[PDB]
Formats: sequence, structure tokens, C-alpha cells
Amino acid sequence: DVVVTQTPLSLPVSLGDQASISCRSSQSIVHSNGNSYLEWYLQKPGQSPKLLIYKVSNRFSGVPDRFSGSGSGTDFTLKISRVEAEDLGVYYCFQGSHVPPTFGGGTKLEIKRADAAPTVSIFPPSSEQLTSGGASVVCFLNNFYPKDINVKWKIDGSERQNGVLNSWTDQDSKDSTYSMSSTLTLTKDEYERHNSYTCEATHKTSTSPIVKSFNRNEC
Amino acid sequence: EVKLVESGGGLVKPGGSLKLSCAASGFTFSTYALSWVRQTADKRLEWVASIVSGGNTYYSGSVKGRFTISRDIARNILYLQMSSLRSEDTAMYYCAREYYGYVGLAYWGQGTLVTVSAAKTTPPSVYPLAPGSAAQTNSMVTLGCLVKGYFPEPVTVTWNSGSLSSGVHTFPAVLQSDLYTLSSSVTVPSSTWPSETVTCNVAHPASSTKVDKKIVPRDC
Ligand SMILES: C[C@]12CC[C@H]3[C@@H](CCC4=CC(=O)CC[C@@]43C)[C@@H]1CC[C@@H]2O
Repeated sequence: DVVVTQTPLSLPVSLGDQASISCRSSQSIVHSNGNSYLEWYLQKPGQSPKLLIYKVSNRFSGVPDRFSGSGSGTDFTLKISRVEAEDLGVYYCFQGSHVPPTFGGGTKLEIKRADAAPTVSIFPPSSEQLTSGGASVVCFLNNFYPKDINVKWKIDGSERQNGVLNSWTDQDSKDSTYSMSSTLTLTKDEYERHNSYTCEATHKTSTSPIVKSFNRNEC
Repeated sequence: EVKLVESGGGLVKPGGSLKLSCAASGFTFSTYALSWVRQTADKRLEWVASIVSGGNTYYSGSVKGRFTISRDIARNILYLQMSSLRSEDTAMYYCAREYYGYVGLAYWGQGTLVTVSAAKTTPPSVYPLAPGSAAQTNSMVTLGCLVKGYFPEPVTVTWNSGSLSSGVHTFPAVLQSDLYTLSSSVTVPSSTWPSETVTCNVAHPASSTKVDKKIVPRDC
């Protein structure tokens, strides 16, 4: 069992710059035959992993010359020159010189872009859900950067701390941004006992939260 | 063109069994080494088994004796028999073909998700997401669908049968109380909806659920 340690776990890089990933084995990867079965893979969001480099420095058919690999024994490196948006995802190195063959933990390549404020939308519970005796208020915070953001929920003025579920999407290749979903769930009964529902987005791009809300007395 | 397709994933109870399939084509079947690799929740990849051209099979400690890889040369089908399943076995299972001489995992399938749990299968509830009171804010309207309370993973979401692809955001499911919840949003021009239809297509294979929820204007 050759433990393959990969660092960093996450790596920021601006378009057109260079990025390097490190991969190190707890034992030599040089085989008796003299070869070193060290490989690199890329798995884009929602997709299967794909071969990029094998035998330390050999590029798989189709891979751009921007991707180069190097190293020996226990230290290996993957360099990505002239980075493009499509290069984002998680990169993995693999060892096939010793059985069982193992993978590194992975490195997520993040593309740097201009800071962008989220586009916030709030939605009241659907009729169908109310009929079920439930009520979820949903807030979308779309296309923002950087990834760090906070959502605060307020019912008739007071912040509501329980019953919330958030979910960040992976970085989008098309615009290098992120998106997040915030859902506040209560029972139908407690919901119909209040009027205003608001979700406040706290992002780096402003010293004051973006606010969206609706009143039930309104239509 | 090399083509690998997995199938058979789904829900199984602890200590249970399951046999996954991987239909291959585009290459001479018994000439290369075929393997099974899995990816856990933390996105970590782990080799599960391989069978080389000669016929010898290889396994890892964590699975030897419970998992059995085999191939049906006549049908070009690669199997992975699982038994005495554990919660740790929960993951996406990929079958792959080597490039050559034990070098690289050159071709991968789409993967079939295997969930090992005692939780009960549960259909998702799809709720339409429409604005509450229209006014101002540019000229683009954002809509959504809340796919709530299902088990297990996965779930498929598309808009207008895949015809509406631009400006869509589908968020990863989040687990809470043995149940999963996910949402998706689609941004379109105000001049379109609701005169032009916008419907989300939600599919949950485990329960054989397939729902088409149309987005309608909210009432008073
Ligand atoms: C999985 C693999 C095919 C099976 C190979 C593996 C390298 C290590 C190895 C050594 C053996 O003696 C049997 C075949 C295996 C188990 C290769 C790594 C990439 C390739 O696709």
C-alpha cells in the first residue's frame, strides 16, 4: 500500500497563468522493469475522471501540450501552462507500480475571476406543498465570486436559526462563478402565522447585505 | 470507439449482495485489462478489482473475498459481484479499460451509484417555484423546482425536456434525516413565461418516479 499524498487540496489560479500540483508516494514508484507508473487524471463536475498523463510524462491522446508531468522516485509534478476556464475540476495522480494501485486525495483547480455580487431570488412555498402541510421558503444566490457567502433568514424581523439547508454548486466553466441554494423549512401552521420572509446575502462585494423578501398579506 | 456502460446500482441492505454490469463495445473484449473503481462521498477514488487478458484477477484488501470480478467473453460483459455489503461500500462504481500493458485507466463508463443502507426507498416531492409578486428588477425572470425528501441518490433534473439549457443551476443534494433534498433554477426572459411553458423534468430511478412539473403563476 503506497500512500499517495497530494497537495494542495485546493489551488487558485488566474486565466493565462501557470499552476503546479504536487504528488508524493510513501515508497518509490520505480518498478523492477525500470518504469514508473505514475499517472494524472482530471474529473470535471458531473463527469467521469479522464486520463491526462501516464508514466510520469506521457500525454494521453487528445490532451493539450499545456499539460506536462515530471518527477521521479517519490516526487512528481503536474504543470498546467496558460490556464483556461475549462481546466477546472479535481486533478488526481495515480500509482500503478505496486499492488494495490492507489490514487492521491485530489487537488481542486479554481479559476480566478473578477469579484461578482450574487443575484438573489426568494420564493414562497408552492400551493402543492402547503397542501402537504409543509412550507419551504427558497432563496437562490446566483453567479457569484468568490465562493464565500452567508445567508441569514428573518421572519417578521427576527432571524431564524434553525431549519435551513444550504448547497453550493461547483465552479461553473462558462463564467468561473458559483451558485448557492438556501432553503428554510417550517410546518404549514407556523408559516401561516407570520407575514414577512426575508433572506439576506452577505458577500465580499458589499458592506451591506443584499435583501429579498415577500409579505404573505400581499399577492 | 471504446464504449463502457454500467448498470445495476441502487439500494441494498447491510450484509446484502448485488451484481453490477458493464456492457463493453468498440474494442476487442478479452485482449485488455478491465477494472472496477469506486468514488466515495468525499470524492476519493479507490481501485476495487481488475481482470487481465490472461484471466488472472486482482483485488484489494478492503474487498477481497466479498467482491468477485468476472467477464463474459461471449457477451462482452464485465461483472462485479458484491456480497456482505457495508455502509463504507456506498459509492459510484466505474468500470474502466486499460490503455495497454497495465498502463492507465484510458476509458471510463458513466458509473452506477450503489447505496448500502437500511433506510427505506422514498419518492421525491417536486414543488414549482414561482415569484410571489412581480415588480421591477431587470427583465429576466428566475424560476425553480424543489426536489424534496427522496432516498436514495441520484436524481435527474432538466428543463423543457432538455430544450432549456441556458441559465440553469442545479444544486447538489443535501442529506438530512435519511432523506435528500435538491433544487434547481432556470432564468428566462420575462417576455416569455408564463405565455411560453417552463417545466422541470425530475427523475428518481430508485423509486421509478418520473415527474414533469410545470411552473405556474402563484395565486392569492
Ligand atoms: C488498473 C490497471 C490494469 C490492471 C493493473 C494496474 C497496475 C498494477 C497491476 C499489476 C498486476 O500484476 C495485475 C494488473 C494490475 C492490477 C493498472 C493501472 C491502470 C490499468 O488500467
